[PDB]
Amino acid sequence: NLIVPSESSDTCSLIGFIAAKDDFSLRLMRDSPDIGQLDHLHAAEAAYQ
Amino acid sequence: QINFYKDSYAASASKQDFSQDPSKFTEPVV
Amino acid sequence: QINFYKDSYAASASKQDFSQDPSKFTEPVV
Amino acid sequence: IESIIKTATDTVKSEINAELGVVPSLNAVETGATSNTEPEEAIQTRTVINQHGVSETLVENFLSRAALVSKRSFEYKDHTSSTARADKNFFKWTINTRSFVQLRRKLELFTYLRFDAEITILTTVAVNGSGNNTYVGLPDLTLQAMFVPTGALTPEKQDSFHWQSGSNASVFFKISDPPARITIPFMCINSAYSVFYDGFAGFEKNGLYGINPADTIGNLCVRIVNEHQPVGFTVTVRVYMKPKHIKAWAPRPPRTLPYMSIANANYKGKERAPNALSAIIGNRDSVKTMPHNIVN
Amino acid sequence: IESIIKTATDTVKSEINAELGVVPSLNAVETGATSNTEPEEAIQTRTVINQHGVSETLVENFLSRAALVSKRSFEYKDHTSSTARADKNFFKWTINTRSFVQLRRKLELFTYLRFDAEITILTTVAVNGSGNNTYVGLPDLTLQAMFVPTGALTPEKQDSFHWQSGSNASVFFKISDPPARITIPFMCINSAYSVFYDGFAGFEKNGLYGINPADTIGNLCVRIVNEHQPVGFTVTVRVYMKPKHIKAWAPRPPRTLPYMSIANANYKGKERAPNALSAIIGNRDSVKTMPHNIVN
Amino acid sequence: SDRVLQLKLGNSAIVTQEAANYCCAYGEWPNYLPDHEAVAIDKPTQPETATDRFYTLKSVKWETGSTGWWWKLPDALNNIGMFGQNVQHHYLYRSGFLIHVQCNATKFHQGALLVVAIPEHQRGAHNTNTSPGFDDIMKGEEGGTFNHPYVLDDGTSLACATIFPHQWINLRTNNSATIVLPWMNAAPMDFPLRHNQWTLAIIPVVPLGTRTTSSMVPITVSIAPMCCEFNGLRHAIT
Amino acid sequence: SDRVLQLKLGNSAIVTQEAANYCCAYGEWPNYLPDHEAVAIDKPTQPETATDRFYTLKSVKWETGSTGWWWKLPDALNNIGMFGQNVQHHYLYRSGFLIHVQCNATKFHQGALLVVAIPEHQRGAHNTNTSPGFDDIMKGEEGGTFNHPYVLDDGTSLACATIFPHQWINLRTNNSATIVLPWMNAAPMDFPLRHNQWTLAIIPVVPLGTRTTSSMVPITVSIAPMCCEFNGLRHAIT
Amino acid sequence: SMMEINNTESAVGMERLKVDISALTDVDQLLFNIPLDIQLDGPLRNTLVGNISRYYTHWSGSLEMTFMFCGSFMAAGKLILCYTPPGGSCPTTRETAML
Ligand SMILES: Cc1cc(CCCOc2c(C)cc(-c3noc(C(F)(F)F)n3)cc2C)on1
Ligand SMILES: Cc1cc(CCCOc2c(C)cc(-c3noc(C(F)(F)F)n3)cc2C)on1
Repeated sequence: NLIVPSESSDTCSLIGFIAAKDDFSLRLMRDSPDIGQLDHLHAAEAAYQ
Repeated sequence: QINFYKDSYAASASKQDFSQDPSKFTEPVV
Repeated sequence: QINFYKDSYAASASKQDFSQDPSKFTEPVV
Repeated sequence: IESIIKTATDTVKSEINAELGVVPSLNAVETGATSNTEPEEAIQTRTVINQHGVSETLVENFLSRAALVSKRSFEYKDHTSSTARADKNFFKWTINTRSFVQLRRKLELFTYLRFDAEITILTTVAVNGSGNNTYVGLPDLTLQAMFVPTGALTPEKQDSFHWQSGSNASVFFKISDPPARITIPFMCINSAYSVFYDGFAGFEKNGLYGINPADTIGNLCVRIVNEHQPVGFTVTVRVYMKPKHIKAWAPRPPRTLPYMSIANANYKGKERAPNALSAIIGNRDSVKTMPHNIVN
Repeated sequence: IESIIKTATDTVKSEINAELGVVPSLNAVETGATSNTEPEEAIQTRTVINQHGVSETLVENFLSRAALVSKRSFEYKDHTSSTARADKNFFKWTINTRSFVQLRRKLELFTYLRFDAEITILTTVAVNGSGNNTYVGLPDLTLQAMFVPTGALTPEKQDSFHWQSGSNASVFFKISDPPARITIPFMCINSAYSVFYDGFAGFEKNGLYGINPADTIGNLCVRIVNEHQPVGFTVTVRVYMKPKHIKAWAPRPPRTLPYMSIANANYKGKERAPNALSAIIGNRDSVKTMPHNIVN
Repeated sequence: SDRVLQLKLGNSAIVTQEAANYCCAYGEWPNYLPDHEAVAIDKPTQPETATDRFYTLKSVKWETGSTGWWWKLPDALNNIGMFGQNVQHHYLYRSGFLIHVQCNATKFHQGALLVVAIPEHQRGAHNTNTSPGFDDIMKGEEGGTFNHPYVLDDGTSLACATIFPHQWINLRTNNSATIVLPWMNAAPMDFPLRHNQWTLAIIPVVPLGTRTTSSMVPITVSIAPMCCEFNGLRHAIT
Repeated sequence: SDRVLQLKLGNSAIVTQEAANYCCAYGEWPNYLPDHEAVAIDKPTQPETATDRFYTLKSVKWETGSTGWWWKLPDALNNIGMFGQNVQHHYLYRSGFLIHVQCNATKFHQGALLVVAIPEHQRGAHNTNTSPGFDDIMKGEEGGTFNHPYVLDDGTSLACATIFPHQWINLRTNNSATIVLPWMNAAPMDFPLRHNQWTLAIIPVVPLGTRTTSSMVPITVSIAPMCCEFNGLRHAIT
Repeated sequence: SMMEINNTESAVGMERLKVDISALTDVDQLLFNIPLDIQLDGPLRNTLVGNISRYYTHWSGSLEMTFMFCGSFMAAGKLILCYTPPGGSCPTTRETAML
């Protein structure tokens, strides 16, 4: 169990991190699905004015 | 490859740099 | 033939493999 | 015996044989071995110096031949009033090698294959005749073919942002140009492709059977870069694939019955022979009849 | 340890470990160092000779890919009665790399970049359908692309004297030709480009924030050399840029929220997750729930 | 007799007095995965005698209208002994197989069996566009029968099935067949519950016949896993 | 802290930051059975990483009226994982054990645990001539509690139990105990289902006490079989 | 880089970057689980490894998952972190997870 005294907060926190080792390898580069575009960005057309 | 151009920056991509130092981001301590 | 490409898989067909072992299908017994 | 074979083997002269305890013509099919009887042992032969090459039957030569793998026609026009079922100036194809019978049957002669693909794209255009349209002439258009690997988003419109292709491999080519040509490497996550897969794709029981997840390729999205014009056209794109640097393992019996689907090896056969379910080879009157008998 | 890495590291076999004073699995995140625990130290492993190459993740390969940086459509026609807002048979573009999200996000993974640019220009033409115009056909036009560095005057008309280009670099290309291609060197007045600039451009307080003056490029002016014709057309010019000979410094966190403008890094996020301001990753029921649980 | 052979494989053993030979698929023997072909970095478990042993399956009756039987591996051996326990508790396996098919009759009996090990015998359905389902493929220790042995149940031909590692049981000649199959796969290891590397098919090309008193003529199948390895230990999943 | 220690034992691992040392019973380490001490001529199975790994048992609450807990080996590990499968499918086994007992509290908590591995802890009953029954002895993974920890439940004394391989968990000092037990038996191997070589007992000699906010204080036990061997393979018997 | 394990509603901003653990009155209790699907939206998606890997299609190699306890100096506990190779359902009990 998580045992704390009366003067300590009874709820504690964990932080999780993840990383790759030297074994790691990637291949078959593609377009990342994390960025998109539905229209022109602001000021983008002003570059033609 | 061929690069019959007089300027060296006109050459193709140089994909032969296999040296790396990950410890400058993973163990940047003393 | 020519293959001025940087990747080896871009080359042409390699039609020069004349080794064969038919006995692995015709006499697969001991 | 593994050796280098460049020509067919030569024949050696033989004499009369009558020796007890030696029966070269007698074999045992039950062992699973093919008969080792030689022509020199069955008949009296002469010496023949054979000079026939065997380079045409090499698996590389046998399989290194461009074959149609994809063929798609779509209308290049104004698609404002078209339904959400037609190809609106573009299309996407889930790459596969089971849609056209010739290449499929040639590939399915082996259990495992490892090769690089050579992709050639050939585009033709025709002037639409629907309504009262005239010939007009054939425009010289630019097409973009983008390869979207598994997990990547595919375009939904002819002008969607996906076509900017920051990392996806695209090729831009004109119709007046020679057919476009690129090379794809051996993309399998395994050491070879699985022509046949006796398994299921997922970890649950509702997955697909016979399709190996390791052999997944992706999508080929082809669009016309040009914007539509006052008249409609029909654009047909044909994709041919040529294996090269081939390695083959575990040859298989050829398929006799016609293919039914690209997803499975289902079979029903022809109504009558040949290639029927109950009779692969056409019938003759009896086992004592030859159809093409020379009669003089 | 700086060394040459061509493949992923191999694994070594390990045995049972029970030794006092050694705790490889225990780390100290507060030091700012990543855990140095090895798989050989956390579990009992076997010897694996790893043959995976690492050439695809090289920064050169990662970034050396042509991406759309500019796309402009304008009417090629008689512009006598057109307003002073449309592109009258030509246009100018202030070169930047922040207009299209894919290349912008790939480039913004580093603080400093040094590379030569490979510029490819692809032009398409369509017949105007406004009014009662017909297809007619697609003319083979000549386009001129002129690079005007900072401080140089830019053309104001399609036939202004600026187009004579005594010293400015121009390229003349036909639509029927392959896409035009040139190379621009590393033009920065510094040793590297500043992908991000925590400063102001001028010596006063009204300057632009986040744009480095040292990284200014200039203008790309594209005109149709042909004079207008009895019918109007729409010409679309696309400019793709490919970095090469790349050097990268200080990798940065990737952008999660959608881009709002090309001038700044302003953010508002999506209305709901994923990629919302208050929730980048989509929600699940609880920390004890997995959505894609294998159930059999 | 025609040939004698003994197969030990652990705490089990088989003796045959009327055999032809035994077949080594493609002239190769089972072996453990080398370090230069390994993928999973976890240390494998090699039970050996516990798993590398003959398991005998239920016998099938050799009748006149018999179309043939098939057993898929390792599916048939899953849920059988320590091999089954290791399969259930592990995520990856790797193994060859020594297969012994037994069938005897009298000298007044005639009949020919083709015993063939098909690699990746992906099956098809008949007269339908739907693919075979999970229950059509996964039959366990009982195996299945051939719907259309003429086409091998996949639209190919039975006549060309001799391209695969095979033997014959000709009642006039021998009463047993033996095939040694190495590890056949495009991957060094595999998940045992969703993919079958081998399918053992026994097909009655020549039907059983006699004019003496009729007796039940069964066919028995014994499979010995060889050089078994297992990676990815966790709870049992069956 | 007072000492740190890491215990890998397969695909598992334990880290302790507040330990005293670890105990090797009688100063010996587990080992496989040599040829000059073997009895059974059958080739043994040595699963290794599949069986030589930490198994964690259910936790027990550390209360004020607690008399102590005991777990008998291999009885407690029988029916747990590949070790349990190997025990069920085999007639003889042989193994050492690495035992790790975990218990932590705050710095305002006091209490002392004696963690002792009794060899051949044959139990007795209280106030009766009848011997303990099967259900009194075989408790499985759950174990049992001490009726009279004063006499060790056998008419001896708890005060002299330190003659056995033991450690202490003094909340003021450490929060874990580790004992390495070799194979202890008069025979080279034994039937796992009818005899227990070791009994791990955790006894509250000094009761738990504090004046701060009360919390549940559990005690966890992890046992890693070591150098496991199995002989006499047959069907599972459980 | 930090995992967004607390990707649940009622967690806003930085609250999604930490997992809260309290004192329980039952033994062997499950605290949380992490979906290991980088290729799909989950705790691993917005990580350096995840972000850079989502630019590629095929991956291989080993991962390390580090956990930092951020309680007070004199709060104590023992946890068990378990990785289960694929094939079955996610373990819900410690007895199944320890395997
Ligand atoms: C068996 C077997 C054989 C294969 C290989 C088929 C390769 O499929 C393609 C095709 C047909 C076209 C492209 C392609 N078309 O265009 C482009 C580019 F222009 F974007 F580069 N790539 C890419 C692949 C992988 O996969 N499994
Ligand atoms: C970061 C970062 C990256 C860069 C480089 C962008 C290069 O921009 C261009 C483009 C897009 C086109 C031309 C160009 N187009 O046409 C001609 C020519 F034909 F006149 F030669 N040059 C020149 C430059 C510098 O600058 N900052």
